[PDB]
Amino acid sequence: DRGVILDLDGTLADTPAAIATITAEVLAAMGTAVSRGAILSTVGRPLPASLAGLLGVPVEDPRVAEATEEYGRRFGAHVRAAGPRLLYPGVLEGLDRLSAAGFRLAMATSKVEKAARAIAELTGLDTRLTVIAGDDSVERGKPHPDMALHVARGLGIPPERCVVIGDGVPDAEMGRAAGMTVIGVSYGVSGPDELMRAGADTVVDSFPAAVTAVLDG
Ligand SMILES: [Mg+2]
Repeated sequence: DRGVILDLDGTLADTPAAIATITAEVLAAMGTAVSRGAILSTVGRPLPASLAGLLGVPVEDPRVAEATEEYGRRFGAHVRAAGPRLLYPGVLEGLDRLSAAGFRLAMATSKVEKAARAIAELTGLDTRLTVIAGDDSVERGKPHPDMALHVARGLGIPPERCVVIGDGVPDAEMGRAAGMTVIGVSYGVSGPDELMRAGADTVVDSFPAAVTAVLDG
């Protein structure tokens, strides 16, 4: 009777490299380019805000919508090409083990909700997850607690009995702010010290290790 709230990019789905590459493809389509470090700094964060920051324009600039739509096309094609291969090894099996032990599972992603659901459907996450929320599901996205509180409500589990698993500082900040335990993972966008400094209770180095941490309590 406990909840596990999982980030998508860099936690369940091995997408950081594809996100960086497709971001670059989209900027090239828009006739431009930015530093590698700038792109890397955005990986896994909300997409329109990230693209606006890389282009150096207001988020409401029409160039942002153009870039976001092009990104959606390219990323959607990538996800259809990958299917379940989009996920890190052990993810579906791990989620099944958590379900078997009586945990209710949710996704909380900085992707928009429609994209999150489509990815869940193409990878097989959909049959494991009770609730899916994205950046547009709530007024205040990561690092605010709201998304985690919203999915906890969806699960019917009080925040106190939920754990957040993610690879980003925003996930750790979201979980801590929501009054939840946080398991950071080091195989995504963040190193372990940064996650500990952001409030992770522990940091593990693989998804199966995160599952073991939850199962053993
Ligand atoms: Mg992430």
